[PDB]
Amino acid sequence: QDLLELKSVIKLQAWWRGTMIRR
Amino acid sequence: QLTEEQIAEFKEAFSLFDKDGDGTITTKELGTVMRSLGQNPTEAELQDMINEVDADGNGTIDFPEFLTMMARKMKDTDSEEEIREAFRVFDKDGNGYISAAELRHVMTNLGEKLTDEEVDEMIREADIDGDGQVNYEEFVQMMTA
Ligand SMILES: [Ca+2]
Ligand SMILES: [Ca+2]
Ligand SMILES: [Ca+2]
Ligand SMILES: [Ca+2]
Repeated sequence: QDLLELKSVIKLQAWWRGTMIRR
Repeated sequence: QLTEEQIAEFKEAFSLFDKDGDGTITTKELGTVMRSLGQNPTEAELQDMINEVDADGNGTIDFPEFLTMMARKMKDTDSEEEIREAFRVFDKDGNGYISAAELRHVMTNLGEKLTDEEVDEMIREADIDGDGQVNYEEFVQMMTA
């Protein structure tokens, strides 16, 4: 178990943050 | 190097995002996953997220693209605020420790149907001090390149 399933969903946060635009 | 089992792990993860199982992740499916983790992205942000990793520019993410960007992302460590935010998604009661039940809860919300044995296996791998839970420090290590 390398937790890559769990790690993939956690990576979403930073992935999303990098695209955010303030309303 | 990337192993066969790691590939299967990523394939499992791809299936988590690919709700209809048509082999591609759309903005709609990505938004669906994010909201189930308690995040509220806009349409524009979802488009930008996919554009970043959509190598053939067709508007969706297939498995090769998913595998490519995820393997790359694992080689990086995200900021403390980004990691702390992810930790709070799991640590619902906010006591500073991710339990098996809290991990069960998130995985269920994601539509995944794990056994108690499968969840305990996940906790065990992330656990470092051996207390049967995942604290922030261990969570950070897990997400560290
Ligand atoms: Ca799909
Ligand atoms: Ca594509
Ligand atoms: Ca907790
Ligand atoms: Ca621990």
